[PDB]
Amino acid sequence: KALRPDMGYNTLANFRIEKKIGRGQFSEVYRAACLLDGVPVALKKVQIFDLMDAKARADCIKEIDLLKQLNHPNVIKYYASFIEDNELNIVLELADAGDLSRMIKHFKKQKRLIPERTVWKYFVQLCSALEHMHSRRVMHRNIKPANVFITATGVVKLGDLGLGRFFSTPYYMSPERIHENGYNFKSDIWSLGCLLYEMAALQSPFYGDKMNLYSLCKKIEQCDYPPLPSDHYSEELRQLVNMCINPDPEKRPDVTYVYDVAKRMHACTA
Amino acid sequence: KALRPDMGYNTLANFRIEKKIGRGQFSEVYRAACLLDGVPVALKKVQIFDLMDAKARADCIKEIDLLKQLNHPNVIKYYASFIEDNELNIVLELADAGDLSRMIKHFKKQKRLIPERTVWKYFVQLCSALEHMHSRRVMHRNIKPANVFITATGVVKLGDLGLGRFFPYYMSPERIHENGYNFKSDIWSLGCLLYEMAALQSPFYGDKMNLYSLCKKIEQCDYPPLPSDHYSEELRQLVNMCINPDPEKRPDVTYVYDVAKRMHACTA
Repeated sequence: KALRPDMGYNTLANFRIEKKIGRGQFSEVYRAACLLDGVPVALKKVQIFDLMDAKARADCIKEIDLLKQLNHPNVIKYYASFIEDNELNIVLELADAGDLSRMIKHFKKQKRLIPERTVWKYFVQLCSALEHMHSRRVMHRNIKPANVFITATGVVKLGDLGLGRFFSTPYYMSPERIHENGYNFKSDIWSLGCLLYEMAALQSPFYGDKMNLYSLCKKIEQCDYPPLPSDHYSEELRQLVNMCINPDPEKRPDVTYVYDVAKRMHACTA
Repeated sequence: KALRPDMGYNTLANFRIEKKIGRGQFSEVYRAACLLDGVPVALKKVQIFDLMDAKARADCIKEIDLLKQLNHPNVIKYYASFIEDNELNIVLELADAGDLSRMIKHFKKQKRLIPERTVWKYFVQLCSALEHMHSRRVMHRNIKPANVFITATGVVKLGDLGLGRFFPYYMSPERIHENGYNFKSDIWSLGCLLYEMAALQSPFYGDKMNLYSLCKKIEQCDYPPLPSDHYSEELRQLVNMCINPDPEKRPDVTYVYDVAKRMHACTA
């Protein structure tokens, strides 16, 4: 099909698909380049007709409409969404950045810890991102190290694809997932708490080895995680983690509060 | 006009107009509130059926469709555009805090120069915004301190109050020759704005300023040189190449962004 510059990012003719890089319940994801400007992008084809009922389709369209309105230094961009060839086509940023997963297993090999000062540098940006998202009534739904990208310069980008430009049972299970299959805005806070623990501890709070799913549910119920070392990490980091990893969603702080703490701690640690 | 959550940001019903904040040749801008999320927005109403012929209507629609694709932290986001009550309605990111115009005046009244460190801190963000617009083949057409918003956190938001892009603050040579507006016309504006950040006045400003003297000063690019004691050769040379009568010899925004990024990294 022939180029149509008037359409910009809103037609498949302006993209060359490279390879499939992902399959989901409802979607396939590709690496593509825009033909107008040569920018590498992720192209998510969602079967809103062939794989969803009417309720799923409408809710998914509403959600993508909100996501492509976000405009924040620390969020992976949704560049476009349009219907063509009977699918919802979503064009997303692939960032020139490593995922926090990679950085974590790096420090692990080198038997070193991320100093509290760097942790706050990264965590304040994630919190800035999530505050932006919750202010437009958008839940993230999969906060994990694989979805957090860090640039050359140390700017954080939160995505939901787990795919950078160059390198690539949900990861942190909440009590409300275990018990009621529920996910709300406070479920993002739970995950954010677990990610702050993982940056300091270099492993998930509910990690273990053998690990029955049943043992993993028992530990989550009791919030039974190894305490962080009080010699390496302030009481205010360890407390923020404890407030976030709370079995009751209602008792977890809102992201405004977590962002405010991250901002005070960035300020007094830099 | 009563609520409809299903219709989203795409009908006037889900918005309360709170006051006018802008007026252009073909448009009014309002501060408004989304009743679905309590988020405050700007609402531009464009008179595509009363002040416009078919050509201008079709051009203005094509442009709005390209503008709503822009997505950059330093560019005012366009959330939605729809036709309702016989206008083209646009729902935009509101930047209701300050702007470069208010900052420049603040420094002017305090009889203080803006430190070069601070100039690059704001200027690299404006360059970032414009590199994004140009990469998508979108001209700004109305670059001036008042259209450069600044959030509480000090994030630059490049906007356009009253779509002055369809119609200046910075008389360019390609206005004096009537010649019309292109990508390198944005670069002229950009160089004048950098100058004004360092001098606290437009490069062609005068007390008893009048069209004759202005046309002469643009013809010769006659602006008071910046104090070499306060502002680097790099900053002065970057102003110098942008303020050039020939659009084809002005640098492209990628080059200006690259210098700004490198000058920012150095002075911090």
